[PDB]
Amino acid sequence: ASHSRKFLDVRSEEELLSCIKKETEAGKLPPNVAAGMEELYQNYRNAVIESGNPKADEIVLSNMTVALDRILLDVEDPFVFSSHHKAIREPFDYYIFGQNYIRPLIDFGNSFVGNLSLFKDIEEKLQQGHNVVLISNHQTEADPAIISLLLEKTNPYIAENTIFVAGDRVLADPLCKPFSIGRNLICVYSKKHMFDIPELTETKRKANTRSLKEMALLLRGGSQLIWIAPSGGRDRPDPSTGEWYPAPFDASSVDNMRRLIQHSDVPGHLFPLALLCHDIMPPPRVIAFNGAGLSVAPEISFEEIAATHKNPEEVREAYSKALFDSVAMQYNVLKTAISGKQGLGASTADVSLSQPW
Repeated sequence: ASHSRKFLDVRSEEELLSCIKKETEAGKLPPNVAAGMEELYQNYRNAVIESGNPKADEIVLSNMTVALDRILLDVEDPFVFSSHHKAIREPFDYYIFGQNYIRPLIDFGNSFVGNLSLFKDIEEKLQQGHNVVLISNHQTEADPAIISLLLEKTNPYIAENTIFVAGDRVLADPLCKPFSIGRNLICVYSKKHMFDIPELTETKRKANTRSLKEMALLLRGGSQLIWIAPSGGRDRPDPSTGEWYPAPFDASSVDNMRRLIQHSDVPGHLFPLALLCHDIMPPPRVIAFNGAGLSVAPEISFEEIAATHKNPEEVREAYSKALFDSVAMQYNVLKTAISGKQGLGASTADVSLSQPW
């Protein structure tokens, strides 16, 4: 069994669309995957053309041709994710593939980074051998790429070496897998969906145990940069007001992360991180060109929280809530800069915004 390379011979939208139909009729694409490709093509095309980019036609055809080639390759021979997955960069550079694919969807012109200088401080801690965990919200299946693209110029180390805790659809759906192959990951089934199919819960636990043992081993070696969203899912708009805010954190996931970092025999840090990009690829399909925001702020002192609270349970919830409140402060600044149309004027004493592209 060899890989079919027909999508690479495509030279137009018509040939690209016919190639989907031709591969489907030849039985090489299940109907759901063929439909998802059509949807992906149309939505991506519209978003890039809608953006006004002078090179939209070329960009769409190029990026979609490669994407469809790589998706088909995964349908033919599905990648299996190791507990810890290192980004594949050779012989096909899946990291660059994913960067290039998402780049045209971000309106850099209206995108913002909060507290850039702190990402440099994060690099200096990693240079010292410390471990750093970014405690973040999560908005789209493309978060890792969006994070990486916003920091690619100023902090390429972070952009390429961050290890994302991720799992579920992005590691299973062939439309998403080629993107994930190009990222460093710790593969974990979310608590959120753990019970969706009860017959599979034990299998998921066992897999999460392997991944978490591997993550602890990595932390023992030091210099790890890990991203995790303790809400365990993507943010959703308020059902009443329609307003988007970071989803509440699972305080136990936070506490587990803090404990691992404390018991790694290596100095570690948890920083609150906010990301704003739901418009680009929103959760329940839809793709749009839009500005994005990323911000980090200083670590919360667990000691101070422990010193001002009355018992263990209250301390754990207060610590998670302090991280959440920082993420939400930062997220509000990004929101104010972007949908609030304030740009850099949204800056506050806690969040200094910049556009370093």
